[PDB]
Amino acid sequence: PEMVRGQVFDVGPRYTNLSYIGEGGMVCSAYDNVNKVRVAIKKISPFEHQTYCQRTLREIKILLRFRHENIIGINDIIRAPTIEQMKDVYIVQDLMETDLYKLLKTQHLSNDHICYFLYQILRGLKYIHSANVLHRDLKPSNLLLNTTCDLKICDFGLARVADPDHDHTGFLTEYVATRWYRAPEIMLNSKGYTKSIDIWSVGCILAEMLSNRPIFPGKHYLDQLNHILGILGSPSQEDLNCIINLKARNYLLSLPHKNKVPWNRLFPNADSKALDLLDKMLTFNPHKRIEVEQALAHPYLEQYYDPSDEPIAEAPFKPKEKLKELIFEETARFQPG
Repeated sequence: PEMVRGQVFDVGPRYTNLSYIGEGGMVCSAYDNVNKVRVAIKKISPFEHQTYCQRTLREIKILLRFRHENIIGINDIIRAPTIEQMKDVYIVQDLMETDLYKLLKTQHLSNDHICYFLYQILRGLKYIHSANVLHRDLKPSNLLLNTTCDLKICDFGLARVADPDHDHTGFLTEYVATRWYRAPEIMLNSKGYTKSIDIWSVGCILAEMLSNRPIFPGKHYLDQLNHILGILGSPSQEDLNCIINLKARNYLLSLPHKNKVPWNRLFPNADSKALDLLDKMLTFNPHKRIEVEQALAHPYLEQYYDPSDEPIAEAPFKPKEKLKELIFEETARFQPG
């Protein structure tokens, strides 16, 4: 049994020469003796918990169905031959040089790189959204990059089927996405069941690519809205009229007027077309926010835009013990024979 930091990392004879990558459960790289490339392997041990089972099953199901150049695939899944003996699952994925979190911490991005990264994010997102799926946790660290800057979206653990008719909820209740990338409506009146949630996150990522700093670095859940409104300025009457919930609307009406910070002041070196797109992605009113297909068609991305090479999904998506069986069944295809 292969060990890494005194923990079982039991990936069998196919995968040898392991290195600790990080405890995201545990991630290691390994040499794939069939394909003769190094690969990334994630040990998952979810079987005690409803929620870990749920996220693991949901994610395996999604990644196995999706097939897209800008979405991480599952290459293999390793587990014991029986439910009884299955205590962990190993997911094998392409080893990627880096991720956009890592890259932003150290590397200035040229406008060509920002454009290309944005294109690839949106291309992948077009596919996701076309499958009626919301990623719901887009952020730099979930955007993987190889040495030639090919980008792949990962981590669908928090994804959901879109459900715009049931999106409404009360004020300060919802926690969807990672804070800095969370759309204002999540705090106000949204369960994050609409595609606009992901576009907001992409907007935030784009801003972060322009400056290497998060645009809305909320210190905590509540501060996040302070940041958003500090840049977007006070919502318009029309946008407030769109919020029927009184607690949310009256909270916003209670705030002192704040003016918009012009994007070309926040990002003086940015391409003007990039800022135009950014503006459209970081629109306060999620109904007015650009959608993924419009974003791909924006002038900023004209060098790459090619709808015929921006595929959509063929097959949109519509207790723990049973989830273990479903995880066991979902991973069956990877067993010998």
